[PDB]
Amino acid sequence: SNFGVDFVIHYKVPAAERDEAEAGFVQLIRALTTVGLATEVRHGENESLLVFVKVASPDLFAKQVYRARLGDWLHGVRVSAPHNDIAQALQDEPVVEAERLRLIYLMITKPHNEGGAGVTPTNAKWKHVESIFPLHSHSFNKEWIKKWSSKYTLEQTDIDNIRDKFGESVAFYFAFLRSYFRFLVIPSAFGFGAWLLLGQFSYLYALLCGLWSVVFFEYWKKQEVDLAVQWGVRGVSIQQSRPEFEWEHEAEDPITGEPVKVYPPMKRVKTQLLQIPFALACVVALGALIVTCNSLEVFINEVYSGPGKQYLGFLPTIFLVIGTPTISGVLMGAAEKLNAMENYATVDAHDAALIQKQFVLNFMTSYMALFFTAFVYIPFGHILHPFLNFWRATAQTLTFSLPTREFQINPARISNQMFYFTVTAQIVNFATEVVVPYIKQQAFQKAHEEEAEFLQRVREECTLEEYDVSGDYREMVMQFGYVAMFSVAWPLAACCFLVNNWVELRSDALKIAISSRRPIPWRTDSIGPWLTALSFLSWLGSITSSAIVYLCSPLKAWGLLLSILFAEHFYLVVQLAVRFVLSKLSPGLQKERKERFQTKKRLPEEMFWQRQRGMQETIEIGRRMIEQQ
Amino acid sequence: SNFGVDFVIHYKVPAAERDEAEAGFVQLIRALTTVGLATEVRHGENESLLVFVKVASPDLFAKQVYRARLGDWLHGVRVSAPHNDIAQALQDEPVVEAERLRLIYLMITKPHNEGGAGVTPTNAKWKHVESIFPLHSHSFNKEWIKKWSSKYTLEQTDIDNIRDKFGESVAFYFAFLRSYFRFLVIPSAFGFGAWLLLGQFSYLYALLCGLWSVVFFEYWKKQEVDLAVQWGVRGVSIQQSRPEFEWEHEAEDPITGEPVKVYPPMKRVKTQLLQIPFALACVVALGALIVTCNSLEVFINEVYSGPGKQYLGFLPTIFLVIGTPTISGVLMGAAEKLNAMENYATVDAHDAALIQKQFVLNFMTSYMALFFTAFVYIPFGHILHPFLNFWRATAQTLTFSLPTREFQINPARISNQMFYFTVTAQIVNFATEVVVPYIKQQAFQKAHEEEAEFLQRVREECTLEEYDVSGDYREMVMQFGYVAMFSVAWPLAACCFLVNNWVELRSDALKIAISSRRPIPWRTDSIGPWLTALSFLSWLGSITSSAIVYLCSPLKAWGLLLSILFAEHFYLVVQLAVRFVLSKLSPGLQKERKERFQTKKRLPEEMFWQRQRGMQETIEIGRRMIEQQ
Ligand SMILES: [Ca+2]
Ligand SMILES: [Ca+2]
Ligand SMILES: [Ca+2]
Ligand SMILES: [Ca+2]
Repeated sequence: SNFGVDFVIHYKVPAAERDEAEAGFVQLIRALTTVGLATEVRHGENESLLVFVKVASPDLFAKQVYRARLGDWLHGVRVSAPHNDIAQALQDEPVVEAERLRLIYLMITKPHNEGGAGVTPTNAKWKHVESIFPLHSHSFNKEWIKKWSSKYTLEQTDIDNIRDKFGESVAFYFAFLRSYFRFLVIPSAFGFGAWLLLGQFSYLYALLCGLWSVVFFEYWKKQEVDLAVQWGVRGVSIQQSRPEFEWEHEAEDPITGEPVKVYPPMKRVKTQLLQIPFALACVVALGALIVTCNSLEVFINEVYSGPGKQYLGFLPTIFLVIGTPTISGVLMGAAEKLNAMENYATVDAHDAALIQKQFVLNFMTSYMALFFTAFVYIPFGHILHPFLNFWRATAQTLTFSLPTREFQINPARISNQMFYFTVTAQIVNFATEVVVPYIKQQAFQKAHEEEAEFLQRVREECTLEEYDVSGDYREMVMQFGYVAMFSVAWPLAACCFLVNNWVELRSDALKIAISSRRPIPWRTDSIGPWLTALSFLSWLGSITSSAIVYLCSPLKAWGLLLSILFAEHFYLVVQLAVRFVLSKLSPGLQKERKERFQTKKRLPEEMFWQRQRGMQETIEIGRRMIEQQ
Repeated sequence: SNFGVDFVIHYKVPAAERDEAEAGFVQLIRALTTVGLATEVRHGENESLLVFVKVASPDLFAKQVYRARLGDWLHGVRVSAPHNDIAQALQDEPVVEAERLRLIYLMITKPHNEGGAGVTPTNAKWKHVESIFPLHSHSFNKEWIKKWSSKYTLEQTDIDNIRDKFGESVAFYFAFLRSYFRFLVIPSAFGFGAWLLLGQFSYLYALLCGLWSVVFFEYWKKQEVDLAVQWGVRGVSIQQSRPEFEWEHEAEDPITGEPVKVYPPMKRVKTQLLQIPFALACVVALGALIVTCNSLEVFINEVYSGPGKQYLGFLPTIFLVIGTPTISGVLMGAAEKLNAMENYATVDAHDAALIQKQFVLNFMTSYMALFFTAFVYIPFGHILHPFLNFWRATAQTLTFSLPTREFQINPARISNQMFYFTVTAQIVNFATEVVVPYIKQQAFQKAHEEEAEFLQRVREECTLEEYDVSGDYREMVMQFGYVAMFSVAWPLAACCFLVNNWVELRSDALKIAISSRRPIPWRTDSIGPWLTALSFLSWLGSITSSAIVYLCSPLKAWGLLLSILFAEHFYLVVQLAVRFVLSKLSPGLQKERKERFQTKKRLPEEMFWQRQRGMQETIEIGRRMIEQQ
């Protein structure tokens, strides 16, 4: 059990600049004391100095919590008006752990004018402060793992508990994974049905796959809106600006009427418009390598008859493994250099821009081999003839002293590639994610009274790295892209993916439990830029499915064009119909509208009109007029 | 000048059922007296009985106006909170004429439980009440016409005055017409440039026309939102239900917490799903006639050599004129019968459904001849061979006693048709709209003291019909469809349209001034279903332009398919970019958010933490720890 410790600061001290390190330590202690948090100090690993900080006075902390809740309600991020006095607001809803931890973290690091102290390491006057991290709970982790590992389905209460404990981002990711796993069932069902009844490359399968993709996307959007409203986060616009921000001037904010720094959006749009040449450059760089190694593989495997073919067959795999990391790193460095000068105000926008910049690289790294195999190899077996000859010539130049074989296309290559990507890639990915990092950490670790165990545990936790949710989102997005794009060439893929997803729904949890330290609980409204990635992947799959089903079934061009047209237009019509049907039917919006309603409700001219100046006289004159007529 | 009269009721009395008519008259007088409005009675045309009604007590009317304003603010249709007491709300903003007239009309006709009396003629117990209409003002009409006829451009003040006087629907229509006229300038500019420099059937012209169409649509949507917020109408949801409504049960409204009748939306969607067979049936019915008369015209004009060709050349025009009205009437009756059982709650939804049902008929009536000429005649001159032979055979059967000529396609047919539709159709439409109805009314008209002139004027106004804004909207939509669809075949069209639009911007006003009586001032939020019509017309034109430019320039199919693909994808990309750019940049939303913001703001555990219980001691022990290290 934790010893009442709220936050821990590492504060590594190098051997050199000892006076500067001591000055930083005393300044940090002074700042934390003047903020109003109780602090201690203990030993580090070998040169650091671990310190523990916690809240001292519960009453002032409760007052600050109430003020933060009032501000959040005032800014419009929640729909429940708090009580006027602090007598039941903290009793009707207890202060959850995540909210208290987030408030403490915001107190620790913020500008001195409004917050407590700018203890952020990126200030350039606060160095040697390596990281600030909270502490894990062993009993809760064990109970959560045991409960989750022995249940066939997960109700909303588990996701609510995850939101209460670990914040909103992890809960959103787990809810998205649960929804994806639940919606992946129908894919598997009718894919297995088609594989049993029909054959390979079926048009109906592609059409129904597009329909399922659009239906799932719309339903997930609606459920995401509902969940965002339920948890009381909406447009979380209120975040503080990044320290590295450049502004031309300061004006008056039209909403709050406060002086804020203003940067025109036209300059930002003009800077953003330059992304296209970067995309083209990375596209060319990745293609010129992937195609080359793939062609080398086709040469080595297909057209060759010399001994020792098995030994030489591993050349392109190690070539890719050695080569693609450095190209990816150079391109990522260029993308970071580009994004640094974009002048993004909020940190979340900066992270979204970085994710969008990386997405193209991950997309091609995942799909270029399949695209080359399915669009260049199977339909046209003669376009690759000179490239092969090229390689053959080099073989002669390599030999300096060779038999060959007539080239014939093998239709089973795509099935083997899809089977590999569906089974072996998933198995290797799970092994790398779970087993090896724990073994590495344990091997690295192997090589006062009543508190030595706690100190050892906190040191071990400080040794570990920080957990990130971007990787899991990227993996799930790539899996969905595979399903939406290339499932028409091997219908049994989805079923296998389903099984993997189930294991992931627990495996990722284990990754949080033991192999990483608890992240800082942040608040987010949506999953982020992944919605656009999902939409683009679905749209591109809607075309690629029909292109593959026509080009891999003398291949008239007009037939392929007509198939692409029909598939795309059917996808658009289905999307419109699904959107209309869903819009015709959300408790969250109704609740917000009702709350707003309740809040609002809580607060010849004169003589003409004199002739018949009565009731009986008018009726009498009307009767006389009727009788005269 | 009006004699203080607010509203006029006709109350025609037939010769038969005199006792029933008298009973209705006395009941109506009693109801209007018990509501609280001063009423008179005068002579009619020959058997009717005109009555005048006005508000009696200004104080109670002002109180009702304030209550209505408070209710409107409470329901969320306006963003300005009224004053607590009636001392400056009626002084800061004077009660406009349109609002007072609308409130009086709502008082006159409404259910007796909440309103004054159900004087609506569609109640089946209130007959012989032909119509309730307000009175025009001659001085204001003359001044408005004189001011508008002598200004090159119109500022927002004129539209604001129109909104103040004639309500919101007419003001919205005039604002839309002004925006369309202003945005039609660039069309004319580069169309004239292309006609001077390039030749006919240019691809760049079609691409830029699509770009202009999407840009104009997005800008109009933004301006419409801004104008709707400015005038204090938003989601005008608050309208009373139609008397002819069928409900399964009554439940609690989630918003206002009041008992309202509930009809499930799934049944309505299922009923709406049957529209497709009706559309197909009307499509076939219109095509089977238009194609037949067009083919007869081609026979008579092209392949014939007998005398008296000019006399026989007018056969298909009179054939269309005689034939299409009855088909249109039958189809409209069927559509009305279908829409009556749709069970639409609000009257505006019913009108929108009727407009959407009619739109297909007007669309094909306008565009079928051009489609047949541009897609069947010019590219393939041999598909029409047997149809011609068919007609020729009948000629023999007609002769019962003939020379012919070899059939050759004339490329100038499309230019002549477009020139006709651009010049002669507009001239004839303007003449029919303006000149003939006034002459007909004057010819029909030709064949107590100090008030005879007013009685004659009111009788003449009662003679006229009711003004409707649907026709002008339909005409403008069809004009925009022509511009977006078939301008690539004759670039000089847009310029001519521009001139016509200018005249219309005054001509329609004249139509309101003299040829029609003032409509009941209603409130609307948007133009209605015309947004979907504009979007569909633009999307279809984006394809039709490229199809025409490729098929009318040995016509390989793959080239046409590729052209269609490229044009549609370019249109989609341009639409996405324009939407993003516009969203990156609206004062109305900012004002509403600021108003909402202001409204919201108006309201080993114990001993571990004891070892260093201070500030100086912590620093001293930290220094000792550092020294020991
Ligand atoms: Ca995995
Ligand atoms: Ca994962
Ligand atoms: Ca006209
Ligand atoms: Ca008009």
